[PDB]
Amino acid sequence: MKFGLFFLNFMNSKRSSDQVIEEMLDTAHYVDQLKFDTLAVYENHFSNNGVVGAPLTVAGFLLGMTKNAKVASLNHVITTHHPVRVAEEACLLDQMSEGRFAFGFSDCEKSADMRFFNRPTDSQFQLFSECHKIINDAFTTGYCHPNNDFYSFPKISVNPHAFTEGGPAQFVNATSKEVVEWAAKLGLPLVFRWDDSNAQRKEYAGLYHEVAQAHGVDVSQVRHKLTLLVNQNVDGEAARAEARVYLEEFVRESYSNTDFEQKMGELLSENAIGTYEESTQAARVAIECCGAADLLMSFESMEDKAQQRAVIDVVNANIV
Amino acid sequence: MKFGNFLLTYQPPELSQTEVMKRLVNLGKASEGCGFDTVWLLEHHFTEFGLLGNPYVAAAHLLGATETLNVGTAAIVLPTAHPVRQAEDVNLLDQMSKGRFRFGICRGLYDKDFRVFGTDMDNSRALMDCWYDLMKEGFNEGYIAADNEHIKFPKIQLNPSAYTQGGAPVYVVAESASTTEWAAERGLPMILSWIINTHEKKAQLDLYNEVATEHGYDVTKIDHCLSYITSVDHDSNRAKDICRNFLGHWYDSYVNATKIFRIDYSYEINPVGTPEECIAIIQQDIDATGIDNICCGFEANGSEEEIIASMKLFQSDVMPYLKEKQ
Ligand SMILES: [Mg+2]
Ligand SMILES: [Mg+2]
Ligand SMILES: [Mg+2]
Repeated sequence: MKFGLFFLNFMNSKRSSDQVIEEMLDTAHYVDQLKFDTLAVYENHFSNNGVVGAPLTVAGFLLGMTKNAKVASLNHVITTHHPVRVAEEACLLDQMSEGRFAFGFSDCEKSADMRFFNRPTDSQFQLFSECHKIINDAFTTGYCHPNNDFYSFPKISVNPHAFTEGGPAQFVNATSKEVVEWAAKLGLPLVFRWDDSNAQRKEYAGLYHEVAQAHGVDVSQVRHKLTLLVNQNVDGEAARAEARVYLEEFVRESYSNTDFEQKMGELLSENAIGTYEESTQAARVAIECCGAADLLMSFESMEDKAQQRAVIDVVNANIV
Repeated sequence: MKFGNFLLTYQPPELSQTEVMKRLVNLGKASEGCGFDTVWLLEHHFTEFGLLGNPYVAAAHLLGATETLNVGTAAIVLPTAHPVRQAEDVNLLDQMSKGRFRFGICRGLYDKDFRVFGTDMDNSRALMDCWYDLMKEGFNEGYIAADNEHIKFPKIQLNPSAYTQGGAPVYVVAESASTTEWAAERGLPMILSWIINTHEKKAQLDLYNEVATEHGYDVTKIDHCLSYITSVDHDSNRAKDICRNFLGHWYDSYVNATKIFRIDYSYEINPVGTPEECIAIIQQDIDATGIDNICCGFEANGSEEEIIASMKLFQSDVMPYLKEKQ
């Protein structure tokens, strides 16, 4: 299994956006020299639950400041963006870094954002799919030329052309059965989400296998990823209390149509939170449930920097 | 005196895209050592005229790789991208780099961009003005809302907050008198064209000052920039031939970009020739304008080695002698 880190960049009234960004950079510098091999950036807009709306821009900075880690967008939302901008940017990151960028992308999880960006939700998946087509055409051929319900313009070279043959590596967020099936058909790797329940991640993993086999796609070599939150403290109760405060707004924003307590309790027990023992066991269970090959962890909920670095260290030693 | 290095990311006939991108990276990284305090990045789409379509992303890379170097766009084509996404980009650059990003903007010259990105080139002026007001609102207030003829969206919290009070410093490529006026009304510095002569530069600044003054800005403290095509060589004619040959290829590429779906005498009004010749041309402009920020493009020079050599000769034999207006 390969291990990496991801950054949510959640802010609050106390932890400002300036502070979280600075913390992300410092963490990136810190782990670049360790065994973690990827640094991924989460995309969020208009709320405190994530201060980075342009993960590709942040990936550029992270690539310029590090030398070893692969840097990735964790869930760049293509559905609400112009696919030519996305392709150009991803290719640009691939070129500037000589292949150290990996393209984690996603469909839109917030209808509000689709509305914001004047994209109809009724044809969401169709939109998503046409976007990806344009991006992939560019990645694989250097050009694109759509004439569909959403984009129509003359054939163009999308510059710069990719540095990596076939474009940078891609992976898609497992956000719906629909996307999961689409990915299996294309043989694309998935990223299972820290905020989904283990039952839901297992369901997605199963569906992917089932669809791939059904269409005869060889996915024996696909490496899925899993994201998980990590918060370790010998006082396990203190770890869960701290993660609770950290996640409260997120659950209210992203899981509004579900019981708050129930959802919060599940996130706290399913993510790698609590004592070292609890945290590690949760992580083993989550990997087993979804069969991911690679694990991305977020250590951000630990407010104490020294404790956070010590936990990153214990994890690193344990890979190593 | 401040010095800027412009990178066009232009693809000359003799280089592949991959070579061009590697050179972009290397040139950016070598600028500070050559005495440049800022690197300026031009935006271009779908043609060899310039391979960098996303200068915010290239700026992020260069800023991540440095500590004290400032990096700017010269310039972002304002209208062709969502103003909210651009405000998020700028604030992220501002925050990550700790205030080293410089936000140069323009109306946009190529119809192809509007066509693909779905914007109406016919309204580029209105769009640039509109987008700027929305971004500035975000920079200043931390939120943005729109309900106009160009765009509409609900009030949203803009993340992250600006690092620089009022947002990253804005610079404007003023291609028209009206653009000059627009910049002056907001007290924004301009990046002057390298294809107009001293007289024209002084005129443009005179028009600008009239307006800025009326608005209450102190015209002596606005960071306007003089831009130049630069080729320094102890062999005058050599620099000139190289420059002329290069512009040949480059002008054609320009014309081609305008149709996908002046410059000639340039050498005479630019620092192209011996360092002494370069000093003379630039000082003439400083003297007439009072500008103290000199921005030069060295790509016409050849290979990366020749470009760097030219940069170093400018650094050793030009930079030290230029003087602020008396
Ligand atoms: Mg107890
Ligand atoms: Mg070659
Ligand atoms: Mg000044």
